[PDB]
Amino acid sequence: XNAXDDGDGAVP
Amino acid sequence: XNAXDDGDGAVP
Amino acid sequence: XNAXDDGDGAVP
Amino acid sequence: XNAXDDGDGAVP
Amino acid sequence: XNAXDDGDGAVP
Amino acid sequence: XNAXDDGDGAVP
Amino acid sequence: XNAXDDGDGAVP
Amino acid sequence: XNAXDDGDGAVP
Amino acid sequence: XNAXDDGDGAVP
Amino acid sequence: XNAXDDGDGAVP
Amino acid sequence: XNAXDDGDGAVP
Amino acid sequence: XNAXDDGDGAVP
Ligand SMILES: CC(C)=CCC/C(C)=C/COP(=O)(O)O
Ligand SMILES: CC(C)=CCC/C(C)=C/COP(=O)(O)O
Ligand SMILES: CC(C)=CCC/C(C)=C/COP(=O)(O)O
Ligand SMILES: CC(C)=CCC/C(C)=C/COP(=O)(O)O
Ligand SMILES: CC(C)=CCC/C(C)=C/COP(=O)(O)O
Ligand SMILES: CC(C)=CCC/C(C)=C/COP(=O)(O)O
Ligand SMILES: CC(C)=CCC/C(C)=C/COP(=O)(O)O
Ligand SMILES: CC(C)=CCC/C(C)=C/COP(=O)(O)O
Ligand SMILES: CC(C)=CCC/C(C)=C/COP(=O)(O)O
Ligand SMILES: CC(C)=CCC/C(C)=C/COP(=O)(O)O
Ligand SMILES: CC(C)=CCC/C(C)=C/COP(=O)(O)O
Ligand SMILES: CC(C)=CCC/C(C)=C/COP(=O)(O)O
Ligand SMILES: [Ca+2]
Ligand SMILES: [Ca+2]
Ligand SMILES: [Ca+2]
Ligand SMILES: [Ca+2]
Ligand SMILES: [Ca+2]
Ligand SMILES: [Ca+2]
Ligand SMILES: [Ca+2]
Ligand SMILES: [Ca+2]
Ligand SMILES: [Ca+2]
Ligand SMILES: [Ca+2]
Ligand SMILES: [Ca+2]
Ligand SMILES: [Ca+2]
Ligand SMILES: [Ca+2]
Ligand SMILES: [Ca+2]
Ligand SMILES: [Ca+2]
Ligand SMILES: [Ca+2]
Ligand SMILES: [Ca+2]
Ligand SMILES: [Ca+2]
Ligand SMILES: [Ca+2]
Ligand SMILES: [Ca+2]
Ligand SMILES: [Ca+2]
Ligand SMILES: [Ca+2]
Ligand SMILES: [Ca+2]
Ligand SMILES: [Ca+2]
Ligand SMILES: [Ca+2]
Ligand SMILES: [Ca+2]
Ligand SMILES: [Ca+2]
Ligand SMILES: [Ca+2]
Ligand SMILES: [Ca+2]
Ligand SMILES: [Ca+2]
Ligand SMILES: [Ca+2]
Ligand SMILES: [Ca+2]
Ligand SMILES: [Ca+2]
Ligand SMILES: [Ca+2]
Ligand SMILES: [Ca+2]
Ligand SMILES: [Ca+2]
Ligand SMILES: [Ca+2]
Ligand SMILES: [Ca+2]
Ligand SMILES: [Ca+2]
Ligand SMILES: [Ca+2]
Ligand SMILES: [Ca+2]
Ligand SMILES: [Ca+2]
Ligand SMILES: [Cl-]
Ligand SMILES: [Cl-]
Ligand SMILES: [Cl-]
Ligand SMILES: [Cl-]
Ligand SMILES: [Cl-]
Ligand SMILES: [Cl-]
Ligand SMILES: [Cl-]
Ligand SMILES: [Cl-]
Ligand SMILES: [Cl-]
Ligand SMILES: [Cl-]
Ligand SMILES: [Cl-]
Ligand SMILES: [Cl-]
Ligand SMILES: [Cl-]
Ligand SMILES: [Cl-]
Ligand code: NA
Repeated sequence: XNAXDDGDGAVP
Repeated sequence: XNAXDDGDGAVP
Repeated sequence: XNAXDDGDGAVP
Repeated sequence: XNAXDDGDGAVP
Repeated sequence: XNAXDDGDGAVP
Repeated sequence: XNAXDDGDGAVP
Repeated sequence: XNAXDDGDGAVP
Repeated sequence: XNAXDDGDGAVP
Repeated sequence: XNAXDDGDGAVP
Repeated sequence: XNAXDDGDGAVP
Repeated sequence: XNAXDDGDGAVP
Repeated sequence: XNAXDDGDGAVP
């Protein structure tokens, strides 16, 4: 996997 | 963004 | 399956 | 807005 | 989960 | 939380 | 179709 | 489990 | 054909 | 992703 | 172990 | 894909 600090998908 | 051919999240 | 809006596992 | 105690999005 | 037609978070 | 005896996610 | 939350085959 | 006479997955 | 270990289509 | 002009899976 | 960001089995 | 002689997941 996750990127973005917003979990899976959304921001990479 | 998407990777994986499974849409957002899931497989990168 | 999924619950929680966070994908598989994590919050049910 | 927010729900979830996780801020905007994520868990409602 | 989402509301708003603008994805996760932002407008409910 | 978990269900399925396979841990978090996967089988509920 | 699928059952199981593990995709085609495996758990019904 | 299997259905279909094609093994696990595929036709139920 | 299949790729991905998830059968036909889905992940290549 | 897809190949084949027949969508996901089927002909690669 | 796991691979794929889909948990145990599924995509390696 | 599988490894381990125990099918998808579990032992790699
Ligand atoms: C090189 C590839 C193909 C991906 C690595 C980065 C990554 C793990 C993205 C997934 O982030 P999200 O789950 O937030 O979309
Ligand atoms: C290196 C980073 C940070 C991302 C590039 C690849 C990417 C855009 C992955 C996101 O895929 P999903 O939406 O399928 O998780
Ligand atoms: C009552 C049982 C046994 C399952 C129904 C609810 C469900 C489908 C949970 C899975 O959620 P996560 O994949 O987010 O853990
Ligand atoms: C009437 C609607 C549609 C929402 C009520 C609760 C709410 C404001 C949800 C948004 O929570 P997140 O920002 O955590 O997604
Ligand atoms: C049960 C609660 C508290 C809210 C349901 C409405 C909902 C699912 C809003 C989340 O929308 P966004 O992801 O657009 O913030
Ligand atoms: C009624 C609800 C909403 C959940 C109860 C069952 C549950 C806790 C599912 C989570 O299972 P996994 O963690 O294996 O996905
Ligand atoms: C009535 C029949 C015969 C099947 C209904 C259940 C079904 C659609 C199962 C296939 O699940 P898997 O793809 O997970 O093996
Ligand atoms: C009631 C359910 C849930 C399924 C019963 C029949 C079954 C065991 C389907 C699995 O067949 P495949 O392995 O061929 O997909
Ligand atoms: C380079 C081409 C054109 C195909 C070879 C690899 C292949 C056979 C992919 C099909 O996988 P799925 O059936 O999992 O989508
Ligand atoms: C690297 C691999 C293994 C595949 C690339 C070509 C491809 C993306 C085929 C998938 O096509 P279908 O979705 O039509 O099966
Ligand atoms: C040495 C071997 C044979 C495995 C290394 C990679 C691995 C740990 C695959 C298991 O991933 P899944 O649980 O997603 O299948
Ligand atoms: C390319 C990678 C990383 C793994 C190769 C070995 C493999 C396909 C293991 C998956 O085994 P299980 O389905 O038992 O987890
Ligand atoms: Ca991810
Ligand atoms: Ca993310
Ligand atoms: Ca994170
Ligand atoms: Ca999100
Ligand atoms: Ca994405
Ligand atoms: Ca895509
Ligand atoms: Ca993906
Ligand atoms: Ca699930
Ligand atoms: Ca979801
Ligand atoms: Ca969840
Ligand atoms: Ca909000
Ligand atoms: Ca808050
Ligand atoms: Ca936000
Ligand atoms: Ca929230
Ligand atoms: Ca949401
Ligand atoms: Ca929204
Ligand atoms: Ca939407
Ligand atoms: Ca759980
Ligand atoms: Ca357990
Ligand atoms: Ca489980
Ligand atoms: Ca099936
Ligand atoms: Ca499914
Ligand atoms: Ca499987
Ligand atoms: Ca299944
Ligand atoms: Ca079966
Ligand atoms: Ca059979
Ligand atoms: Ca079958
Ligand atoms: Ca195929
Ligand atoms: Ca296969
Ligand atoms: Ca595939
Ligand atoms: Ca495809
Ligand atoms: Ca096409
Ligand atoms: Ca195709
Ligand atoms: Ca097919
Ligand atoms: Ca594993
Ligand atoms: Ca993982
Ligand atoms: Ca999973
Ligand atoms: Ca497992
Ligand atoms: Ca996996
Ligand atoms: Ca496997
Ligand atoms: Ca085997
Ligand atoms: Ca195994
Ligand atoms: Cl992250
Ligand atoms: Cl993709
Ligand atoms: Cl959900
Ligand atoms: Cl909150
Ligand atoms: Cl919406
Ligand atoms: Cl988000
Ligand atoms: Cl359990
Ligand atoms: Cl399912
Ligand atoms: Cl059969
Ligand atoms: Cl495969
Ligand atoms: Cl195509
Ligand atoms: Cl992983
Ligand atoms: Cl094996
Ligand atoms: Cl599995
Ligand atoms: Na948005």
